[PDB]
Amino acid sequence: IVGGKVCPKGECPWQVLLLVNGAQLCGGTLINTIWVVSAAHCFDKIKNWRNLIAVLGEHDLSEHDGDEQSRRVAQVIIPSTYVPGTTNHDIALLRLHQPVVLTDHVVPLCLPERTFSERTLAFVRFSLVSGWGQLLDRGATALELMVLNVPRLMTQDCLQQSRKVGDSPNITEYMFCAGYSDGSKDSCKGDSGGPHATHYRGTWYLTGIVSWGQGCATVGHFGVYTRVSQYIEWLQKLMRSEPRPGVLLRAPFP
Amino acid sequence: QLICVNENGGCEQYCSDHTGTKRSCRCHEGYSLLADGVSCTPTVEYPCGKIPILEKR
Ligand SMILES: CCOc1cc(OC(C)C)c(F)c([C@@H](Nc2ccc(C(=N)N)cc2)c2nc(-c3ccccc3C(N)=O)c[nH]2)c1
Ligand SMILES: [Ca+2]
Repeated sequence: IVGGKVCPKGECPWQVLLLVNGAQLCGGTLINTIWVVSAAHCFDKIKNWRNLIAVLGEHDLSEHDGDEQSRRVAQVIIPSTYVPGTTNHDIALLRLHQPVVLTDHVVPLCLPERTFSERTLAFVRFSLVSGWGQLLDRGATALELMVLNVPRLMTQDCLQQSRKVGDSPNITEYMFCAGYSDGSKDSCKGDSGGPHATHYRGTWYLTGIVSWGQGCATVGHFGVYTRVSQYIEWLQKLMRSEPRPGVLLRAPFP
Repeated sequence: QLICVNENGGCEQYCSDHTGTKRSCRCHEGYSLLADGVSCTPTVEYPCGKIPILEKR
């Protein structure tokens, strides 16, 4: 997170820390006691599927305070339409082996219904983005969980306000822009998979996933996020399924 | 007739349209609908999308 602040401990209780062989991999969002929503691109280079851990109630990486809860990831579900190394359909649904215990420091973010998310949440201008990613482009990652408030843009406006760059990926109906074009504030690669959380009438909802951008907080560019509303039914159906042997599962999308 | 299209039909969380001018508001799991028919109240200690340290202070 570039140009944000420390998220006070317990104020981002749905934030997930994903680890592989104990090493920081990505962010994620707890949506109930068993399920975590993240980015499909987080798993492009995974060889050790059995060493994937989701840590809940994490705040400071340098110390164990007793609020952290770790779970082994039993399954990583990715839509069939996602192509490794590309940007479209950047979503992953993660099943924890056992549920986490909800506490003051461990609370899910609401996965909203599609129509409510499209008609109401899509028009709440500001939303929070968080993670232990880079504090600067080509800089060190954060030791304490960081949070940033970002405004959402309509894709036509995002395209007009962005510097034209050759071979830049298309911003599809499965993505949205949020952030600033002045180089001051953005999410970064280390925040990948992390939440874009929207407030509505006293409750927070999942509307986006840290996905991609041209560098981090680059002048003339915005952060690009997975448009979660396009995946509500796909996620709901999978949450009702039985797990299958093998951690990685490619599921048909739609 | 269409109701949910207009200001989420007054619903705090989810809106459902029914035959005629009937509208039903719904809530996410861990919440129940109040008798006003629009508001949602938690049924559990840790409902989704609420920050306990902020809710308790
Ligand atoms: C579909 C992803 O598409 C991407 C395309 C990118 O570049 C475009 C071609 C322009 C790009 F830079 C990134 C990086 N993520 C972000 C994210 C946010 C912001 C931002 N400014 N908001 C910038 C960059 C990234 N994540 C990894 C990564 C992170 C953890 C585990 C594994 C990996 C991995 N797969 O290498 C490597 N690189 C992703
Ligand atoms: Ca810690």
